[PDB]
Amino acid sequence: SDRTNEIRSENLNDALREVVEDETELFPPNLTRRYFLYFKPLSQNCARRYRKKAISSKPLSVRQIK
Amino acid sequence: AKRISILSRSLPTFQLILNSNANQI
Repeated sequence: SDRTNEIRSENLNDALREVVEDETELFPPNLTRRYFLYFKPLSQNCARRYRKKAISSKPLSVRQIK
Repeated sequence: AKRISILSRSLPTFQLILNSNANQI
């Protein structure tokens, strides 16, 4: 808001946004998030219904992981 | 000039050329 006002001051509504965006320094997305994101494997029950092969919910030993 | 181009629509450093009318050694 500050820089939009100051840019309107000298009088050098779309390109104004692209000017302000580049002219200013802001906090990036990461330092304003507060949530975490995880993935839940593909269930075998669901993969056997729509006819798909679930590589994810298949368990594995420690030797088999190459 | 950066603002002027963006609002009036790869810019190198601009050259300053000085012209004067004063004492001459």
